Amino acid sequence: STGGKAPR
Amino acid sequence: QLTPFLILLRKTLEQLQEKDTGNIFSEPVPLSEVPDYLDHIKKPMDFFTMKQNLEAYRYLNFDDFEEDFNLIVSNCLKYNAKDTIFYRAAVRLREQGGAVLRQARRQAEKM
Repeated sequence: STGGKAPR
Repeated sequence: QLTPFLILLRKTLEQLQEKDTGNIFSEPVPLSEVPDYLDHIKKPMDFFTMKQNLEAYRYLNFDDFEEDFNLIVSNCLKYNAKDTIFYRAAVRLREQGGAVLRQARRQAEKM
């Protein structure tokens, strides 16, 4: 649903 | 009395931030890394912004303080997929913050 954040 | 209430909120905010063991919620979500964040999240929140709001007299009752903690969590659940450490960290933050907010509210409602 969103771009997302980079895996931590 | 404003001054002792602000002292209580500062203490409470430090207690909540201590639960952020991943250092995930301590500063705004960086738009340089998450360019679409504002397309989805109407009112970003984080612990640094809460500290600024506190000193700017934006929290004059416990409810408005708790509301912004709850936004840290709900924004994260909304933005991130369930499988991510971000989402899971927000679930944990809510769980751990509960006791902190419960105790602090009782202290506020003694004033």
